[PDB]
Amino acid sequence: RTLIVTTILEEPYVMYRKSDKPLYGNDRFEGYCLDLLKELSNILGFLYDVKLVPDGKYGAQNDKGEWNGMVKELIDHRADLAVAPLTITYVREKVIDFSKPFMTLGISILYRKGTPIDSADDLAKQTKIEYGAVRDGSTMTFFKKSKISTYEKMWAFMSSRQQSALVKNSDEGIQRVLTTDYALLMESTSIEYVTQRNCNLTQIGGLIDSKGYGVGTPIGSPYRDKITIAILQLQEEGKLHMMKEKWWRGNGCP
Amino acid sequence: NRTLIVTTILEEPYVMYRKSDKPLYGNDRFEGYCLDLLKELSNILGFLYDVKLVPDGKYGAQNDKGEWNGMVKELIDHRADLAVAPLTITYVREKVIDFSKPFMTLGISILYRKGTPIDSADDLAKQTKIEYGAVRDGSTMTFFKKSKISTYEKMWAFMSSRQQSALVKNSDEGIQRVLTTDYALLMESTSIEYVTQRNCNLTQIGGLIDSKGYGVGTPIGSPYRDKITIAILQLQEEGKLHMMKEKWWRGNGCP
Ligand SMILES: N[C@@H](Cc1cc(Cl)c([N+](=O)[O-])cc1CCC(=O)O)C(=O)O
Ligand SMILES: N[C@@H](Cc1cc(Cl)c([N+](=O)[O-])cc1CCC(=O)O)C(=O)O
Ligand SMILES: [Cl-]
Repeated sequence: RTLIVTTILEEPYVMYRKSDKPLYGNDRFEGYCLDLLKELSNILGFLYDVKLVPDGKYGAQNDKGEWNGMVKELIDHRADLAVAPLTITYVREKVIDFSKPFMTLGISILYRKGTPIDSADDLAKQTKIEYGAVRDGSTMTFFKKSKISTYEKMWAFMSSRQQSALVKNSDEGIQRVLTTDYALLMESTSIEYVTQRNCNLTQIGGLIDSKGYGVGTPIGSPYRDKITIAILQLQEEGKLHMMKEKWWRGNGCP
Repeated sequence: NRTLIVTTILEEPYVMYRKSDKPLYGNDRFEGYCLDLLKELSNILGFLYDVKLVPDGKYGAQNDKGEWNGMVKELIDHRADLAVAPLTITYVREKVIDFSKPFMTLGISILYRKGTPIDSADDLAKQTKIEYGAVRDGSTMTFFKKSKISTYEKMWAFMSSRQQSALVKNSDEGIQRVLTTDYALLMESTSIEYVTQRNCNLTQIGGLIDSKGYGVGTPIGSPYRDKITIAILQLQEEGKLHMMKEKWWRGNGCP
């Protein structure tokens, strides 16, 4: 009856706690998602064991059909819940049962300060500034699948030259923005996070799409609806808003 | 394939009587954002449907005895297969019906006249000269009624005083009350956008007080809920929902 929770290291949602001594079990971790999981477990009355997804991926398909990451963990019933910044997409929703979103966001642009660039359109209609995304997350998958003129055009640039405009993780993307003439396409809530800790960076433009993070469960899970209900309540009570502010504060930038 | 019964409610610009010089029949009677959404869903999922106005003309709330009414009750009692309307996904409602994921996201905000120094809910809550309220026994009102958040608790107490006279019968009345008197209406943000496109002396004050969505309602256990959620997710990603909103919201301009 103790639930297995699959998740992934991603600041500030899930991080190894800083410690002078070895930590064990759930105490090894901290972050927004750990806080959310505590609230959920209290409300619904379950125990849980947090387990990092072994392959270190969120979840995508390969050339012919097979899934990986936390999405596959759910499909195989190697996990009961996935509590991470896991984007609710229709392709994923076809293979797992997502709760309703605990956070809403969209793709936006991370870039250095001091430029005239103001929108995705600006990037798309030029080639002097490089731009790209982290591989195999919902962000790359968005551009790859898009039939929307500008984003289709952006994908062609991004996917060209054996995908040299893409990066392996957000941290590398961030360093690339800091060091070179490069703009990173990134989920807005992570842009918010980073820009309040590094005053040299800023968001460019608004959100190019709209979507949410949801708790994942296997198709047919009896916990999904209960989790949705708890989330809706936590949102209404202002507790999700408080949780976000707790983890996003950072040092602060103008 | 059995034709689905879709309960809904007249609410501009989601669901409206179409303008015709001759009598209209069946689904052709109505138009609006929700009709377009419904047409997309039926094409994608391959179902036929009959649109039926909710007889009691209510969204869905509980009386003193916990009893539901409105489209919520229609779903619980299996008198409709789907509810396609600007129906707010709340935890209280989600307990008794099965909501699809939201086809539109929004929050409570403030509708008020341009030109005032008022900038937030907090500004309203700490004073008593400017009247403020919500649609009586509506979902926005219910948020305040139930809130344990200090500022919103304070607003509800003010709102609820004088046998709920700061509450208005409906949105239309609230709008006219904003236009005629010194009154601010707590209203769902997507409706504020609609109104301010057409009433150039009015504006939204401050940001969203909360965060929520409108979803398609289905009875608990419905086979259609997850299929619809999947269809909505896809329409959203494809940008079709945004186009649909643009279509119905765009006004003639404020020069
Ligand atoms: N939400 C993504 C996973 C993800 C989450 C976060 Cl929180 C960040 N990030 O902190 O910049 C990055 C990514 C992966 C790049 C992406 O797709 O945005 C998914 O569901 O695949
Ligand atoms: N979303 C509300 C129904 C509703 C929808 C709209 Cl679209 C408007 N409106 O145009 O101002 C009003 C209302 C009811 C007043 C309210 O709850 O604010 C519910 O789910 O009960
Ligand atoms: Cl759902």
